[PDB]
Order: sequence, then structure tokens, then C-alpha cells
Amino acid sequence: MSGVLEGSNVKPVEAMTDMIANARRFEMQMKVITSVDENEGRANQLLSM
Amino acid sequence: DRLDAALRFQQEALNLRAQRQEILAANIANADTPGYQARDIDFASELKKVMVGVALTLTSSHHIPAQAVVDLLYRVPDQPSLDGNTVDMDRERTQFADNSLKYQMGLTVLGSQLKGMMNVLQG
Repeated sequence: MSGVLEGSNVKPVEAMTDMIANARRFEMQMKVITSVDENEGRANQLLSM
Repeated sequence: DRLDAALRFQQEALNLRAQRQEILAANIANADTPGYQARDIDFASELKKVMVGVALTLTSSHHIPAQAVVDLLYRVPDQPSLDGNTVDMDRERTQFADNSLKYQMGLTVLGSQLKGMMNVLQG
């Protein structure tokens, strides 16, 4: 068809849901990292005889 | 010498504990090396082997006397890492603490035997 230009197909609902899910997943992984680090910090005293 | 035969077992146990302590600390130090395998020794078998040589003959004074000069087993990995490192923190930390305790116990036993041999002689 002549006289019409096609735009993008970026769905905003999908983008918003993806951002929410990404933020929540990032926070969960940061919490896991903190837990593991604290556990190793507590565990690295056994070596004291 | 008969004195060596009495103290041979504890000296060999103490030396083996020191060697295994060095091996465990090497495992701890190389925890972050990718592709490093965690190595260890079987204490009992090596203690048997050490507990179970020919000084060359010196004909005169100028003749020079003879000049003197363990097997490592791989640890079974528990968790598969991506960089190929099989060193586990918890297992080797417990083994390190246990080896330290046993080294202290061997020192105590050897010192007690030497002190008894001494108070037999003192007088």
C-alpha cells in the first residue's frame, strides 16, 4: 500500500511487565548473594584451631 | 638405636600430620584457581608405608659419605563448579581443624613419652 508508513511493534504492556519482573528477580538475587556472603563470613572462623 | 624405635611411630605420625596440613592449606590457598583439583593423602595407609637406607661405604677420610634426597589422592568433588575448581570450603575447613587438633595431640603424646624417659633418668 502506497501512502502509509508502518510503525514499530513495541507492546508497552509486555515492556512494563518485563521491567517489574526484572526488578523483582534482581532483588531476589541480591538477597541470595547477601545470605551466602554472611554464611561464609560466619563459616571462616572454624579454621581457628 | 632402640631410642628411635620407641619414638618412631609418633615422629612419623607428627611428620605426616604436618605434610597433610600443608596439603590442606594448599587446597585452601588455591580455592580460586580455575581447573585446580583438590588433593589429599590417606593418612593411615601412608603411616603404614612410612613405618614399615644403605649408606654408601666410606673406606677412608677423603671418601664422601652417601648423600640423601607420599602419594596424593584426588578428592571426590561434591558440587560441580563452572571453572573446574573442586575445592569445597566446608569439607577442607573441617579437615584442617581436625588435622590441627591431631597435630597437637601427637605433640602432647611425644612430649609425654620424652618427659617420662627423662624422669626415669633424673636423680
